[PDB]
Amino acid sequence: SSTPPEALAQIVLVLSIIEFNSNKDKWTMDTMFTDPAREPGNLGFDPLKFGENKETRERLAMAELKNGRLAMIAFSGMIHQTFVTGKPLFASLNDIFSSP
Amino acid sequence: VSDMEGTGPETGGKVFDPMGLSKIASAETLAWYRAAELKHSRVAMAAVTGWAWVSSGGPLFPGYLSVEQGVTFESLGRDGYAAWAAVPEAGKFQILGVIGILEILSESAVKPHYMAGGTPGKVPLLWDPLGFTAKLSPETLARKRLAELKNGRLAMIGVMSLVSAHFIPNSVPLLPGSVXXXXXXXXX
Amino acid sequence: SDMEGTGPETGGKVFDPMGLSKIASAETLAWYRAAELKHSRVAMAAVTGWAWVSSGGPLFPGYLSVEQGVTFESLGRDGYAAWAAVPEAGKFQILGVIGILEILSESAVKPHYMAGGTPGKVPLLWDPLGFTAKLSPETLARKRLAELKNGRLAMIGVMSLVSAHFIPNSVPLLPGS
Amino acid sequence: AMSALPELSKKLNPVLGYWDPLNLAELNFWGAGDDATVGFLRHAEIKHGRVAMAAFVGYCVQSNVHFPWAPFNSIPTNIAPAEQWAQLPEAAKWQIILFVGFLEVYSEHSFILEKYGQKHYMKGGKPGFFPDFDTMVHPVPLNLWDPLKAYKGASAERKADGLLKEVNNGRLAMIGIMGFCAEARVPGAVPALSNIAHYAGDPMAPFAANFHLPGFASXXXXXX
Amino acid sequence: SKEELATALNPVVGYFDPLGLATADFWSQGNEATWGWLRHAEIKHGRVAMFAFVGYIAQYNGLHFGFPLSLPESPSYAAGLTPPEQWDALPLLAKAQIFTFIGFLEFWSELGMETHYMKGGRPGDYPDFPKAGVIPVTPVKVFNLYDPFGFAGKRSEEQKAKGLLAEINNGRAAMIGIMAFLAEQKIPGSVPWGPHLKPYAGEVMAPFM
Ligand code: CLA
Ligand code: CLA
Ligand code: CLA
Ligand SMILES: CC(=O)O[C@H]1CC(C)(C)C(=C=C/C(C)=C/C=C/C(C)=C/C=C/C=C(C)/C=C/C=C(\C)C(=O)C[C@@]23O[C@]2(C)C[C@@H](O)CC3(C)C)[C@](C)(O)C1
Ligand SMILES: CC(=O)O[C@H]1CC(C)(C)C(=C=C/C(C)=C/C=C/C(C)=C/C=C/C=C(C)/C=C/C=C(\C)C(=O)C[C@@]23O[C@]2(C)C[C@@H](O)CC3(C)C)[C@](C)(O)C1
Ligand SMILES: CC(=O)O[C@H]1CC(C)(C)C(=C=C/C(C)=C/C=C/C(C)=C/C=C/C=C(C)/C=C/C=C(\C)C(=O)C[C@@]23O[C@]2(C)C[C@@H](O)CC3(C)C)[C@](C)(O)C1
Ligand code: KC2
Ligand SMILES: CC1=C(C#C/C(C)=C/C=C/C(C)=C/C=C/C=C(C)/C=C/C=C(C)/C=C/[C@@]23O[C@]2(C)C[C@@H](O)CC3(C)C)C(C)(C)C[C@H](O)C1
Repeated sequence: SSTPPEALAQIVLVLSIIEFNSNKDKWTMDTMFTDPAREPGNLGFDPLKFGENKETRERLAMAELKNGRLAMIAFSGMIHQTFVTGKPLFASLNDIFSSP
Repeated sequence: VSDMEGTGPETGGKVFDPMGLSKIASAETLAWYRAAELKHSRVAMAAVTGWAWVSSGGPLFPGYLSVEQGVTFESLGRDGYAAWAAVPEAGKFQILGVIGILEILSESAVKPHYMAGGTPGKVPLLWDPLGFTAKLSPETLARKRLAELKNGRLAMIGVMSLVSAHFIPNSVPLLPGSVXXXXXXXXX
Repeated sequence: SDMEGTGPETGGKVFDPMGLSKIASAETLAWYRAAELKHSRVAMAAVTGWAWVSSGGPLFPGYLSVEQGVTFESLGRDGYAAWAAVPEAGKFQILGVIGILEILSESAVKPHYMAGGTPGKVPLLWDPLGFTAKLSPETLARKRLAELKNGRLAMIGVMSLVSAHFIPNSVPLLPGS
Repeated sequence: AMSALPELSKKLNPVLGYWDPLNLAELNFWGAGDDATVGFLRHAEIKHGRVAMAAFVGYCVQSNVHFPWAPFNSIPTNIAPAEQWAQLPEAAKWQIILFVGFLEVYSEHSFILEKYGQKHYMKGGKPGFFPDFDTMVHPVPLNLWDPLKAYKGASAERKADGLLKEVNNGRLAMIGIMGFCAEARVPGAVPALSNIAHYAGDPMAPFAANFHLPGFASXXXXXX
Repeated sequence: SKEELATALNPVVGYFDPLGLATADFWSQGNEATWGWLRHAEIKHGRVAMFAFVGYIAQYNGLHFGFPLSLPESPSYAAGLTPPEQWDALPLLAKAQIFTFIGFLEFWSELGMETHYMKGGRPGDYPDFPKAGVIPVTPVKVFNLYDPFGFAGKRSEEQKAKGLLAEINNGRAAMIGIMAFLAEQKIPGSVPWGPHLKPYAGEVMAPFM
């Protein structure tokens, strides 16, 4: 709420452009996975070509999945901790481990 | 594993891979890593040289800089990093344009790309105009390449130290240091 | 076991009164020799510094931190009053340099001394000028023995100095301050 | 070679041959092998010996007298002769140093050394091979060695005996000039001499006080 | 490259480049264009310094020339004392005119050459002036730069090579001499063992002061 709203408008616009173009007609459940070559989560964004190894592909996929789930839980905790404290995360953490 | 170049007499004939950061990727990602390392090394060498030429000695270019805003090279006479956010407004853009042209031509006009079977770090012409990398033997060229790698690693550690010296309390246990912003003022 | 070090003054046999072998493997003997050699070199540097500073010595001409105002002469001719006279920045820089050097020593010798290798030898920080580059192998063994003997004498010397500082009139040749 | 040094050291001194405890004669301290090291040490010793014989003779000569040519008395009659050298003109000292360095360049030049009939001392040549002065443009009559002959086709045994005598005589002369300089600097150093006196400033310092030069002549914060 | 260096000077030069400017690239043209350009630049610098050293001594000793050059003004051959200030005394037009003259001279130097020194020509070879096929001039202009009156054509090939080597070495000597003279002129203490000059002028490498 403190930052200018035009910044949010432009950020949301850029994300809207990115995900409108990243799947040109592949929205909805019945149209996205019509091609039996689009594996889920593969938007083609691998510039550095980590995914041309094929031995660490499975461990990288599991690392991404587990880190994503952990980040979901973590961000939920951070948001609700800020809600119940009114302070940022590490200030609240310092107030937890204060003294008494 | 990499096993290509950069293992000097400091860790001793062996690759420095604690976390690895290799073998989790393909062969082209290693070449991309080496290209990024060499570009970082050269950029931080130039940044150490610029920090030395700005912070203490200050051998400013003779004349004016902006002609419109009245910005003088002598007027840029304080701070290592606040001097960047005083070089007009189009002056930054005409440097970033040169850098962008150089790198788009380095990635396009070099016929074998480094992620396809080429070499990370090549030259259209801009490197060695005077022939300082002349008839010297390939063992001498390998020695100078190793010296470049080690000097660049030291230069990256050097610019990392001189940035976060007056901003992170002690950190670097030395007495001197300059006060400025840690990172620059968001490009242009 | 056999190792190095054994020579005269002990009859050519291993000096070991109270156990402390036959509970040691090859790795433990390697660690014993590495600790002995590091202690020996540190103690040689310690006696060479203590004797030069305390007895005579022209000392280092300079200032030692122009900003703070401490001078080389103002540290004193004692050591425990002069090590405390060294500023905290100098202490931190000395300890950090030594720590970086020994982390490089641990990670840079290609066989570790407890995983093969030769204990007490680090290719880093040793002879840059080649003084021991191509000595004969029989001469190098004699100089390793000389290093061990001078080192053991040096450790005895350093603890004589420390004991005389903490406990007066101990080490009777050595004075009370 | 490695084995020529023991036999020459036996030749110059039969009671103590191959004395060297320093363990440097094997060190290739340029990375150029054992033989180049031996040649470099031999050339350095012979050069130090010759420079010190000249220095000791000059000290004994101008420590009590001088040579009147033109105002060459004000410099010599000023403290010890080392202070006289330190009080000499800057252009004079510069000319002396550059003439000696030109002789060094002529000595080290491989083409000039090859014309005399051997190679560089680190490449198998005899250590100390100052070549003849036959190469420039306009004729120079006086050489450095044999300027007015004073030598002929002597025997190789006579040449070897003269070389050994030069080597050990140069060693004793280096000891002598070092003792004289130490006695001039620190009184009471050499206990067998108590007559030579007066300061030399820093004897290992050519440029001092009088010579201005383009900076970097900061004799302040010197050592002892 | 080794033959010219050895024939010029054997003792202090076998090849002697602390900077490897020989066998460089020089604008991606090749080694041969690099070598021809370097040799031509050396010969040109030596010739310019040889002429200019003679001019500097002939102006420092006091030998001016007669007739009232720029007769309405008096910025002429009595104005300055030091030769840098003498050349700075030319108001606007003398310097511009001699610059245009040298520009034409070097333009024809690079034009009339049958094969350029960067393409396989002999460096330092000034081409002859052409016939009456250049602009309104009726005869050949007699001046040239090499052999105006046909006198130097009697020299043989070996004499020509010896003269070229002597020209190169005397060129280097005159280059050192002029820079020594200007260093003495600007910075006292610099260049001892030479003739004593006075401290004057400013930025002698800058024409229009
Ligand atoms: C971002 C700069 C950068 C990059 C891209 C590289 C890249 C590389 N280095 Mg390298 N290096 C660097 C900086 C860098 N280095 C610095 C600063 C030092 C000095 C400490 C070294 C010292 C060094 C040695 C001694 C060796 C290498 C080697 C290698 C190669 C194999 C390593 C690999 O696959 O993982 C590289 C992957 C990455 C760098 C991924 C990025 C991960 C980031 C940087 C983590 C962030 C760390 C943290 C913020 C740093 C804290 C500050 C720091 C000053 C301590 C590779 C080409 C080895 C080699 O050449 O093998 C033949 C080798 O032996 N490097
Ligand atoms: C802590 C330093 C240290 C270490 C690790 C070693 C290690 C070793 N020494 Mg050694 N030595 C030392 C100091 C040390 N030495 C000193 C100072 C002397 C001179 C008195 C000697 C004299 C000596 C001889 C004459 C011989 C050895 C031998 C050996 C080897 C076999 C002995 C063994 O198994 O014990 C290794 C384990 C230890 C020493 C652990 C230390 C046990 C306690 C903590 C020591 C307590 C001492 C006490 C506090 C000191 C008081 C003050 C003191 C000055 C009197 C082994 C490599 C023998 C050898 O070369 O065999 C091949 C041998 O013949 N040493
Ligand atoms: C255990 C080792 C040790 C320790 C902790 C100290 C600690 C101290 N010394 Mg000391 N010193 C040592 C060994 C040591 N010294 C040795 C071996 C010598 C003989 C050369 C000296 C000679 C010495 C002098 C002359 C002076 C000190 C002083 C001091 C004090 C100020 C810090 C300083 O400048 O140190 C400097 C310490 C060193 C330079 C020794 C470093 C030891 C490492 C192992 C050697 C690394 C150098 C290496 C050989 C590279 C040099 C190349 C060369 C051979 C060409 C401090 C209490 C000063 C003071 O005021 O004291 C009250 C002072 O004036 N020291
Ligand atoms: C805490 C403590 O106590 O320590 C502190 C101290 C201190 C000092 C503050 C610290 C720092 C900063 C450091 C160490 C910074 C280091 C910076 C560094 C290392 C900077 C390299 C530049 C190289 C360049 C520009 C190369 C140009 C090279 C050029 C232009 C060439 O062409 C090379 C050339 O070879 C060719 C190719 C051909 C040859 O024919 C000719 C030459 C040779 C010319 C640290 C890290 O905080 C540690
Ligand atoms: C035929 C042939 O082949 O050519 C011949 C012909 C010819 C022309 C003659 C030759 C020649 C050329 C020359 C000029 C050779 C010159 C040799 C030269 C000039 C040799 C100086 C030595 C100085 C010395 C030894 C030191 C004295 C040192 C002394 C006396 C001391 O230190 C003693 C002392 O320390 C004590 C003990 C205690 C101290 O408290 C006091 C002092 C310091 C006093 C040859 C080549 O030689 C041989
Ligand atoms: C540290 C210190 O001491 O300070 C200074 C002191 C000092 C003295 C000032 C110094 C100086 C200055 C120096 C060395 C200056 C050197 C100047 C120099 C060397 C100036 C060349 C002129 C040549 C000309 C004009 C040739 C014309 C051309 C002529 C005459 C020809 O036509 C040649 C000819 O071949 C043709 C083309 C055809 C042939 O058929 C006929 C001949 C052969 C006739 C120093 C030594 O550097 C150091
Ligand atoms: C990165 C390297 C670089 C290159 C290769 C390069 C090439 C050219 C060329 C092509 C031959 C021309 C013709 C040209 C011309 C001008 N440049 Mg350059 N320029 C570079 C760097 C800078 C910087 C850092 C600044 C700057 C400027 C100006 C001004 C402004 C004067 C005015 O405003 O009156 C003018 C006319 C300043 C600026 O624009 O300030 C508003 C300024 O600070 N330039 N510039
Ligand atoms: C010099 C100096 C300083 C310093 C210093 C430093 C770094 C000093 C370091 C000192 C150090 C590192 C001292 C180690 C001693 C270890 C000893 C004596 C071990 C003896 C071990 C012995 C005697 C073991 C003997 C036996 O084990 C044997 C061999 C066989 C067994 O069967 C029987 C027993 C157990 C009996 C200051 C203070 C920083 C400031 C000052 O200004 C300058």
